[PDB]
Amino acid sequence: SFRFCLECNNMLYPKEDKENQRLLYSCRNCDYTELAEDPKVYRHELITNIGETAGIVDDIGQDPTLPRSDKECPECHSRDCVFFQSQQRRKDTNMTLFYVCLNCKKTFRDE
Amino acid sequence: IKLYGREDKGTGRTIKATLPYVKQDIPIVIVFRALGVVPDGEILQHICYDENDWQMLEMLKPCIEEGFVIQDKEVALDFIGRRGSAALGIRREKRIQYAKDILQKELLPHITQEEGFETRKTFFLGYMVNRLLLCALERKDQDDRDHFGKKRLDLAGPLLANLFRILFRKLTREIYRYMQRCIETDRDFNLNLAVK
Amino acid sequence: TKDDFSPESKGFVENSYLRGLTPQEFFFHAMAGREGLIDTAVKTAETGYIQRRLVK
Amino acid sequence: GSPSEPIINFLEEWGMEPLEDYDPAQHTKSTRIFVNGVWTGIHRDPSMLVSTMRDLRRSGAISPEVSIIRDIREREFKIFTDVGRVYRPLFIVEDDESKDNKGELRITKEHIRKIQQGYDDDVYGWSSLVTSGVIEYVDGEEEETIMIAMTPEDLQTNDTAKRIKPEMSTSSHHT
Amino acid sequence: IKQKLETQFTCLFCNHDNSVVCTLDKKNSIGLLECKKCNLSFQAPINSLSQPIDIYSDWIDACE
Amino acid sequence: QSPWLLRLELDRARMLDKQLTMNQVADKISEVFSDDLFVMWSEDNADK
Amino acid sequence: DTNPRSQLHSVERTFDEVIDPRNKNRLQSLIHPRKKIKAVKAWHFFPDTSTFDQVFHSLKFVGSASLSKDRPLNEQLGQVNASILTSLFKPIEINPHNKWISLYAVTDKLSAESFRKSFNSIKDDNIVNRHVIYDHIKDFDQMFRGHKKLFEDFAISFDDISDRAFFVPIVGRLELKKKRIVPGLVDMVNRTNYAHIRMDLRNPSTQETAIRDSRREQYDPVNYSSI
Amino acid sequence: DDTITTEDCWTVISAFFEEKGLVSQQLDSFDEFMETSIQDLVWEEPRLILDQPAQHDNINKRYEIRFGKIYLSRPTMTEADGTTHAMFPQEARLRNLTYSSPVYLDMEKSMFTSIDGNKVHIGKVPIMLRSKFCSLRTLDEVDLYKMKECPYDMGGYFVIN
Amino acid sequence: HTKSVYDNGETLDISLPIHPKSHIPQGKQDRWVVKLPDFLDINAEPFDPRPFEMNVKTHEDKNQELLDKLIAVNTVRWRYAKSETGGIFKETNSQIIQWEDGTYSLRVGSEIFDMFTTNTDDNYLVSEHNEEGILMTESTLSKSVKLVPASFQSTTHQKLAKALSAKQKKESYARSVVTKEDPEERQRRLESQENERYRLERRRKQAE
Ligand SMILES: [Zn+2]
Ligand SMILES: [Zn+2]
Ligand SMILES: [Zn+2]
Repeated sequence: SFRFCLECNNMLYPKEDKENQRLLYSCRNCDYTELAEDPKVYRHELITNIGETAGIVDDIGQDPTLPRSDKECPECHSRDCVFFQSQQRRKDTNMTLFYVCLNCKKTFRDE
Repeated sequence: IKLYGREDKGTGRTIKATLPYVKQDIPIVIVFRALGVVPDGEILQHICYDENDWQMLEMLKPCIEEGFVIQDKEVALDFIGRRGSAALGIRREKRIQYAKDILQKELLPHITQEEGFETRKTFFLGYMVNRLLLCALERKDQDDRDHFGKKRLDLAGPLLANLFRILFRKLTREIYRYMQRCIETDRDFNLNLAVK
Repeated sequence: TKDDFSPESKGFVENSYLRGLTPQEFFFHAMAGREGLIDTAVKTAETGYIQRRLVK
Repeated sequence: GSPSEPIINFLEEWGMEPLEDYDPAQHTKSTRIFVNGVWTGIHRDPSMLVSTMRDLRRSGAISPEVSIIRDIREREFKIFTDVGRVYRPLFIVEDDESKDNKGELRITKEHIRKIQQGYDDDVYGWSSLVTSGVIEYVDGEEEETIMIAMTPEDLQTNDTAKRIKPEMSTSSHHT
Repeated sequence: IKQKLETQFTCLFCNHDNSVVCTLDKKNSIGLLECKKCNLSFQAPINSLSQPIDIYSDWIDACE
Repeated sequence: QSPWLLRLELDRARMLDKQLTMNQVADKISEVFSDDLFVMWSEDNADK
Repeated sequence: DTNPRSQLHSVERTFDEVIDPRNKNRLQSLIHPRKKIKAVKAWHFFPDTSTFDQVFHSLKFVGSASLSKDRPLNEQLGQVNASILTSLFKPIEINPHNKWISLYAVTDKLSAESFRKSFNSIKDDNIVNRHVIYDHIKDFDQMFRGHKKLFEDFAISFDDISDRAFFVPIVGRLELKKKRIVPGLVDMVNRTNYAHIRMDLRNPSTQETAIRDSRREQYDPVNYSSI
Repeated sequence: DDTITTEDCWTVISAFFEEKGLVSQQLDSFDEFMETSIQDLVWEEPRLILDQPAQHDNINKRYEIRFGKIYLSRPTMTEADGTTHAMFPQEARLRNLTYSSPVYLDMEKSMFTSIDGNKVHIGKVPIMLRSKFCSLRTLDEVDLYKMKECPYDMGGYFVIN
Repeated sequence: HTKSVYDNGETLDISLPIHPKSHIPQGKQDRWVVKLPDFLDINAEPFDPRPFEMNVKTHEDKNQELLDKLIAVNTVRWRYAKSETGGIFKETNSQIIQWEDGTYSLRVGSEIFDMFTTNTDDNYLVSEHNEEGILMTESTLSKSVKLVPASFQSTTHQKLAKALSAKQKKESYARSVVTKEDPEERQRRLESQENERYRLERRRKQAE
């Protein structure tokens, strides 16, 4: 998540003040500049796990084509649950199941 | 809407859109500003729907960096018009009008054709870019080409309609040519002779 | 149902020809037979070209 | 092929809100709505909308060949009135939980005897079956989102000659 | 690196066609249009996405 | 020297599987970049 | 029931079956057809007589032009703020191609509060000369969409003491977006708008009031027809 | 109620085939094309406009012709001698004719002038057999034998030459 | 620091005429913008039974007539009601009902239409002053409200469904006709006449 100029709406780029030795975010079409809070200017993940469990919707229990199991919900302890494998579909994706209850909709595994 | 740049190749992964009656590909930020959405925050709102998805944001960063040169609607329209494969030497005002013509019409015609109705086109461009990035990030399988629910069958109706449209356009052109030829005499043509 | 890796859900015909095939097994077996027909009708031309080049 | 104007009118009447009233930050959970491939609006309660559209199609108000698809995973609700889509008829199983007839075929012997007679008891043919909500057409894209039984015997839970039915033990229960 | 390209544009002073050559220097961000017959030189700034059509349009606007 | 810090985290599991040493990686980087980059590496007993 | 007599009879039947808001028992008798839930409170639905002469437009900010998004603007104008509730808009068009909107507001909270109280309490014929000065804040690009039908949109206002609900027509919708002024046109920009605007409150003239009454005579002729 | 058996499924399928038939898609598509598609194809470009600023006294004359309704007829045969009569598919097959019907279009001509037309025949469209515009859609069972047409014939094809 | 562009200080001494309001909002200057459905109409004019009865229109098209009947019976109206004490009062046929869940519904006669509210920010209502070319704000439009029929069994919904279902059933553009002669006869006879007058014109021009 990156921020934008509050008066120009354009993207703010990181900058360093030579005299102050501080990190700043400065727009390019305007003189607006704001102090940087975090030092993590850039991050790149070679191996990532996002998109595995993020694929959750509140009304996934209304799908009739999804199998229904009897795994115990940690939160609601309901007798009815719906499970599915990982939404991320890379060639080396694990086959672990994600179980969703009909009340709390918490995603969990059998591991 | 092509996504240039291979894995760890081609420097930035720029996105260039292809428009009808335009000779060269155009970066997506430029066409977005051409439709009339100049700030970058609004463009990101149009494309993405989850600010926490930093992966698609970092994929979009090179496109914004490339398109940063253009910062106004009229200049973007002029850039689109310059490559519009029209007559050479067209004036700037006529170039902008030609760009407006080629942007309102012939660009996603199935959505709309009337004026002041281009927000939907911007939203559909956002949807297309979202789908392209989503498949590029391997989050979804590429659309199946053999999926029989995405096919259509042309029965006698559509086939005869296409053929009749062609033949009727030919007949209309013949009537037009005969009218031009026969007005020179300034005669009251029966209009039953113009048709063939 | 979605995400079903059971043998009968991915094309294992449990029955025999004498016993008869259920509709799902019938469709899967038809898919396999179509693949066989296509493979024959396609490889024949490639093999013919190869043999002609060898003879020449 | 059918005109899409009645579909848009029904969608607007039943709470769909157009694109100019849409902000991605605000409606972070709303469902998009496509009609013949164009994004026309958004909706916040897609379940009641799809139920209403399906009931309207079954009652004959909408043309029975109109395709109504809900993609819950992708948060989309697509509608097709295009020309050239291959469909096929299917029986309809009463899937309403609140109904006593849950999990049973809607068609009964009364419909069969009406068909055999040829008239209703205050012409009764195939179209009457389709518009009375016991049979409906589905195309190749709507089939992605339905669960079909092979035979009416499948709707309820040692011979060397008869064939073997699938066990289907992966699912504790089916709807 | 200066890039010299022959273009099919029309000079507005000599009226000879196919006698226009576009010289753009990306290092200094400049583009020069020279008439092979009139020997007139037109200079205009260029950007990273500039093309000979851009400099030609700039020359047309400057002419009018 | 520049204030810009460039760091990267190595997967301990695969690093052990490939039977590699942090010193070896640092030496390879130093050899390919001479003295143009100052490099520090965490010990093998670090959590990451 | 295509008979005109049947339609008229349906009209009077609908008129006669209006539930008295004070009747608690009859209100509780009414039940939602689907929710099966009793009614709590009711309001009469009436049009507004004093406001039909005026023209109402729904004004909205699109995208980054949101006042909430503009943090320095909100801080300057106050974090409902009476300054927003008393803002002025000035549409100026140099040419068909070039158009924008000018926004003005009262920076002082006390002056804005006094002006808002005076404006919202106009029920008598004595208005104090409130020479309020409005300061320019920002300019936005504008687009307009018109309603084909008169009452395509209507805004509903409530009045609990009278148990009524007054609705007013909406003529069109105006959208505003943030506009970055070109550096080459600031010379003409400084000659277009103004740093301040002074508003003086005066009682409406007799002729203008008569014109407005004549305009309103289309809706309500019992209390406004000329004699 | 009572359970539904396989025989009831076959009763339903029999009802389906009693209403639809086996070539219903061809006939339905052709009926849709003839009923509405031709008119819309014509109205896609409903105006031909010519203008002329005559100075030969500035007289700007605009000559515009508009396309109106589409009129269709039953297939008809016009002999060499001149007589015209209704045509049935068997005669077309035997005589190597084409089973087609004339199409008539209304053209309205306007002469706009500022100083500053009936059913014309445009062609013959072949008719799909047993469709709504075929002569065999009527005629019941008995007359189908007098016309030397097989009652088992299902239509859905054209007769060209 | 984006310096203020305008520093001339020029000021206009414009005075606006304002009229007293028949009502004043209490506690909040909030209003709800509501889109008008096709099956619901607003009749601001006072109800006049005699012109209404004398102006009822009958059409051959059943769908159009049914739609007009539905919109007329569902139209919001008002009329002057003579009080039993001799006074005159404004009487309306429309009411707003709030249920126990807090939802709101628009009621016309026995018909009930639910309201779906979506919160909208930075949306305000203004008053247009065309003679002075300035816009004066009125209040804030906090929520956008959609009107939805309560249930399937509602008569309005059933009438709408009937009208829309039978509207798309009628589709027949081409009109049949009977050909009595050769369709090509006009062309050939007119070509013969044109060739005849061509020959006559050529002879005249050669003799002229
Ligand atoms: Zn900026
Ligand atoms: Zn639970
Ligand atoms: Zn020259």
